Amino acid sequence: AERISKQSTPFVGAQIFIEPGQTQEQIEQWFKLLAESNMTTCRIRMFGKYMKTPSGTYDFTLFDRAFKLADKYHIKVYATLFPDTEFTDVGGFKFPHSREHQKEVEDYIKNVVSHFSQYKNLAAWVLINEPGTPNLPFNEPFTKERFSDWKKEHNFSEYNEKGYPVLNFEKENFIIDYHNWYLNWLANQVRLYDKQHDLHVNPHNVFKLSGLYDFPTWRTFLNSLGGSAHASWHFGYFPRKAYTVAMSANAELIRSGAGELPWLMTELQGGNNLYSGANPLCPTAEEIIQWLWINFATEAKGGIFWSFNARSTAAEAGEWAMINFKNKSSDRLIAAATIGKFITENVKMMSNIKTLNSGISILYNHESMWVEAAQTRGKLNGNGRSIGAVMCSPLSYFEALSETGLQANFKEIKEFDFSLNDYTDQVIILSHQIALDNKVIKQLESFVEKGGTLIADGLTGYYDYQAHSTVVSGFALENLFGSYPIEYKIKENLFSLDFEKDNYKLPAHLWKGTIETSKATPIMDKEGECIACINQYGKGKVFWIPSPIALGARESKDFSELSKLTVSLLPNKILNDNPHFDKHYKDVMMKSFKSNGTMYSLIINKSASVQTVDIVGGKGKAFILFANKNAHSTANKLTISPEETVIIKWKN
Amino acid sequence: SGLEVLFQGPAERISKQSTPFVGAQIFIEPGQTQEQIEQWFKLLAESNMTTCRIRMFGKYMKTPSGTYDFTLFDRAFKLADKYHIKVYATLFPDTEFTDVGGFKFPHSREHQKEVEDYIKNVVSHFSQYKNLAAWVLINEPGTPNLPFNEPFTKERFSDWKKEHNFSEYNEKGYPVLNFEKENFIIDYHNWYLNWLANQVRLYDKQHDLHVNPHNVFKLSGLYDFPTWRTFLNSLGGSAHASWHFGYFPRKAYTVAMSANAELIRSGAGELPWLMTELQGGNNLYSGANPLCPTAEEIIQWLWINFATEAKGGIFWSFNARSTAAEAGEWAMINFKNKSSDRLIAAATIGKFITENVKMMSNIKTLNSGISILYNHESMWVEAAQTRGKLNGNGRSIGAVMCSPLSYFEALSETGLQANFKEIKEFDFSLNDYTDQVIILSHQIALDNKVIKQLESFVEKGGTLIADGLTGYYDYQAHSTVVSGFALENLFGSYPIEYKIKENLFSLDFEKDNYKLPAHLWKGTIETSKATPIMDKEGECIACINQYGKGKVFWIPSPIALGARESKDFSELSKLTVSLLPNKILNDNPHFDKHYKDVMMKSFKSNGTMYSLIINKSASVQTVDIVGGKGKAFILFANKNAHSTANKLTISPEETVIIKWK
Amino acid sequence: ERISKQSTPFVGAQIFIEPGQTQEQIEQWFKLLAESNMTTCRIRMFGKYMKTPSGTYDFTLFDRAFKLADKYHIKVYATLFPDTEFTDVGGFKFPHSREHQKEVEDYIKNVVSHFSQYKNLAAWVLINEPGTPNLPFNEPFTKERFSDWKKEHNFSEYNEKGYPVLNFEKENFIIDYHNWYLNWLANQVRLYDKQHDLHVNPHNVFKLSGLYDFPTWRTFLNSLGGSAHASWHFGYFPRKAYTVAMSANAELIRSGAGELPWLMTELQGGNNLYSGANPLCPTAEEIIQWLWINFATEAKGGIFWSFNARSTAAEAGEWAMINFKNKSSDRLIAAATIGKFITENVKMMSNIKTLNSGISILYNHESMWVEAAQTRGKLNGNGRSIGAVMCSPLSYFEALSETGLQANFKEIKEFDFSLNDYTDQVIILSHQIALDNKVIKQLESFVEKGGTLIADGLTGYYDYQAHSTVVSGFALENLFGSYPIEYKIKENLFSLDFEKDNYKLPAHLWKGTIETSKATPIMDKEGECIACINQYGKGKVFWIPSPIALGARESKDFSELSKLTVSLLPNKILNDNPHFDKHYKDVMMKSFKSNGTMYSLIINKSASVQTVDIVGGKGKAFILFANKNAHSTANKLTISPEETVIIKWKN
Ligand SMILES: [Cl-]
Ligand SMILES: [Cl-]
Ligand SMILES: [Cl-]
Repeated sequence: AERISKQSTPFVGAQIFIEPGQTQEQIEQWFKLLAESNMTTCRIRMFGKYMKTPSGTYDFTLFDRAFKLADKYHIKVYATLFPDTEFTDVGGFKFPHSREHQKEVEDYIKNVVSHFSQYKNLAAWVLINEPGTPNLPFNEPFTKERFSDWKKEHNFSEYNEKGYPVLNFEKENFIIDYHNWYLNWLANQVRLYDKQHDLHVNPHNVFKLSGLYDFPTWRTFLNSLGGSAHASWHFGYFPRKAYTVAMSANAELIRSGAGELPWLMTELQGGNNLYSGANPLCPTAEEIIQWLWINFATEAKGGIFWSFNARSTAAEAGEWAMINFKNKSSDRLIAAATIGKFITENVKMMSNIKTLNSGISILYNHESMWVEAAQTRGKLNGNGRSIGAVMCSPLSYFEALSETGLQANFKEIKEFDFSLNDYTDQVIILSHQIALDNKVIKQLESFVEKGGTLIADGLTGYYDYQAHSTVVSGFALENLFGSYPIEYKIKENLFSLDFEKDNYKLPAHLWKGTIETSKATPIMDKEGECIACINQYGKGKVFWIPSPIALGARESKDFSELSKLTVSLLPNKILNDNPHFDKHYKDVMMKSFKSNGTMYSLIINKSASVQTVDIVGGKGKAFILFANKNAHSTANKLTISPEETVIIKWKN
Repeated sequence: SGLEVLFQGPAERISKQSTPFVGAQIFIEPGQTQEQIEQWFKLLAESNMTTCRIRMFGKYMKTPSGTYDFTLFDRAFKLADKYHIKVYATLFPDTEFTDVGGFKFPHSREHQKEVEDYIKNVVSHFSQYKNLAAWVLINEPGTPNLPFNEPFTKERFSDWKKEHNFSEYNEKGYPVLNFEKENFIIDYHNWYLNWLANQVRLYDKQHDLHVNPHNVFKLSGLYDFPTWRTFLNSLGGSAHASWHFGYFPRKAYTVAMSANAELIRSGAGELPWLMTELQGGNNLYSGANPLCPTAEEIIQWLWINFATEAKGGIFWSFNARSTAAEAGEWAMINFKNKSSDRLIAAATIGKFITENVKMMSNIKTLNSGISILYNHESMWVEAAQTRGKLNGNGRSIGAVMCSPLSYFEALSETGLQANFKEIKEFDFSLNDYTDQVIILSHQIALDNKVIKQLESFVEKGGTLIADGLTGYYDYQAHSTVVSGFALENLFGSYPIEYKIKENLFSLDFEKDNYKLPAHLWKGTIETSKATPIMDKEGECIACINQYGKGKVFWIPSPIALGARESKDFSELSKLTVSLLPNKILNDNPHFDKHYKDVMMKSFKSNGTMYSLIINKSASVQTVDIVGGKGKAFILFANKNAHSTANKLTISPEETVIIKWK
Repeated sequence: ERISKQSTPFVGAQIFIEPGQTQEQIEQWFKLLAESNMTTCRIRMFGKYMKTPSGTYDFTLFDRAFKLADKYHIKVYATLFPDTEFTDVGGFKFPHSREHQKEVEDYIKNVVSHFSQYKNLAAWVLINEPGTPNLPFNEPFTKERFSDWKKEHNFSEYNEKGYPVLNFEKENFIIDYHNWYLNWLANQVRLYDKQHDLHVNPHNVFKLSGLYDFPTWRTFLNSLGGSAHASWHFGYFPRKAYTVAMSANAELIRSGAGELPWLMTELQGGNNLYSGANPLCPTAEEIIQWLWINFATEAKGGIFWSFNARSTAAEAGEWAMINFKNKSSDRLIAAATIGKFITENVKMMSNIKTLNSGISILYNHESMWVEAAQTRGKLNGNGRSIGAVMCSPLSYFEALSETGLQANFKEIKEFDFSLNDYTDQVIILSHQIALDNKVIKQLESFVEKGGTLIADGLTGYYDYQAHSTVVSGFALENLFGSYPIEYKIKENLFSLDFEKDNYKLPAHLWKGTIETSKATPIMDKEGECIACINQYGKGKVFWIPSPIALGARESKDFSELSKLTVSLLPNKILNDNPHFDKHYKDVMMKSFKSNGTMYSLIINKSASVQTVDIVGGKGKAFILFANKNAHSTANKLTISPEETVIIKWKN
């Protein structure tokens, strides 16, 4: 069996949806067109329901037929473990219902892995489709018992060391361990019968469900990390014209989770929402190209579309498909085929992509999400007083930097390497990360002391990991920030922070923060209040502005001032060595990468007008390698059309 | 035959030749005085109303010892008889005071026995009054909240499932849904109403049996009218402006009432029908879309129903309830027990009937030959696919009824009659469908059996117009668009894609720079036998298939819903007229062009043709009437309408009846 | 000391005590509180922070706070707050079980026996914020109490005439249940302490007044309190009318108190981060506005929640008057100016009596209960929703506030109907949809004896059993000299245009038409009878059955309601009471007396400087208090946006 690595040739692929009633002729037509569309890979849901017989034996014939037709057309298979479940369950169950159900799953894995491991075109086991859910089954006996046991094996006090009341987030910490346990158990079950094939899983809805996911632990039992990134389910925090930024952030979040493992996008939107989806669309040909290039530029080893062909009955019947109802290519399959073709014509370049890290990392943590859920009591009013502000704030910084043509990491705090000796020219952004503990504050102190730049806005560090506010009891970040909060005062959803000397008018959301400096240099507003500071801490710097300016940019639909302020704070080396825009461009993105020593840039225009983007930083002259609407450059000034995707190769 | 007439006895038996009546609920509860009740019947008689409806509350007849005391209702029946008023009597067993509408099914076997006792006592006693006109078996059968929680319903559903044999796969092997709940609910309504009819018939074989289905644009998926015909003498209805017409603005409650009348008329088949429950007065705290009907609306509603073959209009209510829910609400009389402008208006229509008995007793709607068809299964599949979302678009509950109602409105604004029928109420057995038209607008579920009926209809000369997602699914929510399109033969074409767009977009045709409003989804197709119609992007968006002697126009984008969303039915009117057989436009009075917020429907009585015209626009309108034969004589006009040679000048809110000389 | 109507008013604040705090921090709070001219604190006596593993009471945490209070001469309102979940911000409202009741008995014995011995204890707060919108009918203690209550009451399903009725068993039980538990808490305290004032803070009064029988509570309290939070309780108003909200809230509690002194136990002292329904941080200007409104309405105190903040989870670092460095915010600086004014003006400030115009706006429990039945709990913000029966009288209250006229805001049973003469008195019944025969006889007596009755909206449409006498035989026909004909629903906002006086009154939702017998009819420009004036003995009735107070609310314009109401007031009210020469949008005035001297409070909530011409009563304006340099010329006051002014009337 071929094993995926960081040097593998990336593929374009699609789900092949197999259910009873389909003909041999139909299935062959799908694999034939898939191969002709420069796709090398499919994913097949190994439905337990469609292998169980009246007598209780396993009949594999429906899936044998599909695997053999895949093999005939040289198509490799991602096989999803999908035990018997109700027909109406579109995504699959996330945990066993009962001990008896766990034994049924054991039997399912034994039978399916023992049989299908023998196909030479099997590429990977997907341990479970879309682990995690917003509706965790605390009602069910299996989960209820595991939670009770977990609480008894943990030793939590109702008071902290100083004597203050605390919350312990038992449910949230259990759910992390429970996901770790079930996925590790699935991996162990597969490994009883198959030690040869890659193990894979697709975390999903990552801007909501990241607080369920411990990716560093998952690395210990996976060969590759996957993902679902659907425009109609996962990108609700963005308008459609910023699905570029959404896909880039989603790719960066999975890339960070993968660490040293290769990653790929297991499940992308291939087609139309009729009745399905939260934010329904039919992707354009232009969007298909945008999403494949964004993922490959972010080190993806594959993009698999849900779905090649459609389900026929009830939920999503005739929805999501890349082929039309005559089983011929839509403009989406034609577009995807151009990217498969580009890969086959550019194998060495496309097999060795490394993202060009600017040195900017936007960090989120589980605990800011968990504390926010407790403090907002689950309200969904779309503001800072609602679920989602702790992810929308860092995503807004991410957007501002994308609109400056700067790459940024999007990482859980535990995925950041705090162990190095030197952080000169590195930048951490902590945007409205409302919960930080003493351990992470020491890591941030070390980072800044060793030359790091820390940017913090909104309610970053207002609470610890027990929802205890050190702002009230004795501020844990006083040392690092060289300053102390004074007040928060609630204002309107959108207000202006007007700096002394007109240096900036920053859009701000909901709360105005005021501070008192000791060691830091104060920054005053036109009302004579202290609204920000710069602290020199060892060899590094802190910029702290306790009003939500990233959320202010989001609310005002204008990232230009956040871009300008952030650029002014970046170490010179980042702007000298990284291709970026000469200024902020609304609804344009760029991210750069390297392959075998050569530098490349990806540029996408999501504005309504032709844009001329002046690219500066790094070295070399633009050669346009890919441009789907005949972009042209004059010196390093790129003229790019609405919805166009461009790859520049930088020569000498 | 002559055995039915010996059974009939002294009691009136309603027929398609009965003189229509205007009537009102007489609300009887304890605490009212003899003098008050007499005042109501006296004013009802003086208002040219011949008929009342009375709720025979079990609660107000049950005594401490469990005997029935009939005194309260005897008093009312005797005062009705004194003023020559006939009574529709509603069976309404003991129930909580707070239950405004009544329970829809028994709670338990024990409760069923209490209902049996109630029917025995009440029917045995009140059947003896010579002024009893009908038994209403149950008030407003059906509900949006069916009691699956209660033991009687839970057990009936379990038994039903055991007596049906469903597979999880179809003949070709594909997964299926069987809609067990929905099919049970049809059979459950059939069972309980048939049981109530059988219970009444134990004690009274003389009097008409009646029932009032309600909220028909939402609850039609509960109702099997063809089966109900087997135990009713007349079909009724509730059609309340404040409860049932939420899919329409108030200025189109004309169209809402016309469609509601057409839906019940279709359900009635060979039975006579009447409107059992119309809104007679004001909403204070009650209703979803609260109003107080204008005098003009009362006249509009009575004429629309009569023009659609109604044998009566009964207003809820003559007098008001006094305590809690609807206290001092809904009444046609004011708090001094005198006439509101609504009762004065209703009285003019009672007077017209007495002065025009032979005309008004023999109304037959002039069928254009256009039938707008809905089916239970499109509603059931929509409820499964939208997961019950209430966002008011194609991705929500209601689109499968709003789409056909939009075609209905376009035709109303062209002055053309159209039937509104459940697919099983359409007669597919004829040899010739020349000059007949079926509109299937976003009827998302069609099975092989109905497709064969449609093939036969078109082959034999029928015109079929299909828009939106018509035929996307079968009756098991299986999409033949995915597995092998069941309408390919009839349509001479095959779907290619749907692509979701905004709530309102334009279909921009290749030719004439022609534009159609469309809702939510753009459909593209590939033609084999059909003639393709292309858009400016070079995609095929519609086709005409010539199939035997008939034709099919198929446009798989929702253009009826596009007209609804744009609040403009003018293009849908023009397109539909262009597809009609010439004989329909030659033989039927209609407007020379589309008129926004005007309606006309035509009818015949004893060989003479008539037209009803209502102006709901803000301005005086001059409507040029063409088609059929004759010269306009204005027989009814409440605001001094005048005509010059078939051009009618009609005022805002005016109702006009033209007699064609 | 024992509170009385002659006590010197205080400014005070919650001192929030929880484990983890240092001696040094707590001392810093009491020191700054004393330096801020505050004499009083309130402390939540958390059972959770006194219970030991063995079940003994350890009082240490609260001893430390009481001793530091005493050192700085700060008196303590001590809230009885038995052991409860850390997540319970407000406290439980009733015992969960008989066993829980015994735990509460033990808690009261221990806490009252111990803390009664501190010389700086001022009052026991029997329970924090009695009442809740979500009553625990599910729990055994309440389930049993409701069963017993129903067995001891005998309700019929029909009235005397034979009509069906509702009996509102749940609502009547809840009144008796609140009365019982608060009386029981008072009796428990009195087992161990007969020396200290008993106090309680009813809250969210524009929603929860239907839970509260203040006349009964007087029998076991020494003072009535209140919570009046801008972020929880004033949702029926925009922020610019929180002046009117606070004035009405003060008037409602003042009416409930009767002969007892009252004070505001719980005002908003600081910022909402994640908490509150209508979140804000009060301005310095709002702090001053709220203290003066309450004192002008006879309040003996204003206590802010909170001096210092909670540290963990719910409201962590929220609500506090001090900043995160434990120094004064502009809110504490503002409150300190009012504490200073009181110390410099003790005799004036100790003897405030509100100058009653003679106008009383009456609400009743039963209108709220019948509305909840008729609207089925709908929250659509119109007359067909929960709240219209309180928003209607509050709208009249606002119209009068914008005329500079004081008005009482009273439950109907708090009005004294026993007097011989009501000459120059006015009752306004605005959309009080339920009235019974007993209250109608009291209103007949009131009008006969010289009273003026103003009724709008659906006042008297129903009786106390939700039976409409409008349907069966109108109970108010005698008093009104007229009979309803119809209601017809219209749009959310329409205009009632009088034939004669060219009043054009905004009206909400329903148009009422009537027929006059003895009354003089008032016709509109459509030729319909929409109102009447009935002469009844020495008094008069103005009846307009369309909602004109709710019309003013919906149009955001109280000017026409002001003009119409002024035209109906007895001359003596306009001659003897300071008021505005005309309607002023977003300005309020209320007047008071102390030791024979008359004063006026004026607040400008408009965006612009206003010049208000004050007329009525006697004397020349002297500005005694002004936070933005107001000036007067004769009796014409120039007042800045957000400014609070006290005029002393000299002659
Ligand atoms: Cl799968
Ligand atoms: Cl009835
Ligand atoms: Cl407290």
